[PDB]
Amino acid sequence: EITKTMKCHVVSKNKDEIVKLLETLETSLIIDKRVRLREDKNMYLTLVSVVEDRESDMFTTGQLTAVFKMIGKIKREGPTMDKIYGNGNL
Amino acid sequence: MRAGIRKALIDNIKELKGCYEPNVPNKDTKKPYMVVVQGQDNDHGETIGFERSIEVWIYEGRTTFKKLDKLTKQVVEVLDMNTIVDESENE
Repeated sequence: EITKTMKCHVVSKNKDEIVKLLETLETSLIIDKRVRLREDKNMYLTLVSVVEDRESDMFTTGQLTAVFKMIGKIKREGPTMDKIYGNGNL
Repeated sequence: MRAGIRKALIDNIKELKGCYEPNVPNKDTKKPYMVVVQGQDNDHGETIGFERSIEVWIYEGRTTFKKLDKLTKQVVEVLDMNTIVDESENE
């Protein structure tokens, strides 16, 4: 399991635009509860919690805090029993 | 904001003889007179935005400090939290 607490910024001259952009970004991240890591669609970043702190600085800190997790699989395989054979005696 | 503060001080105070800019008043200016000096503009967070600092330097004829204290109380009464309109900026 790989977990990342990724924070986001939104810069703009119009602060109301910052609020609107953060609102739509949050709603998108919530209603679509995961994100396509790559265009091959094999992986996904399931959301855990998205939180905004409007008091936080626009440039240094960043308004929105999101936590994503992903579960890999250890990449190991082995030989397979395609064919089986045996004889009978007494 | 100089015009608004100057106009408010002149209108609402009658002991005052004049409210000038920093290096204007000559030595023969009639005291008491005030001087409006603007300071920094600092980003004091999201809720306040940029906060300008303004000073109003009262002057008096070196008779006694009680006159200046009375004038200071008058200035505080005039400018403290009362909305002032700057006609030049119309803001």
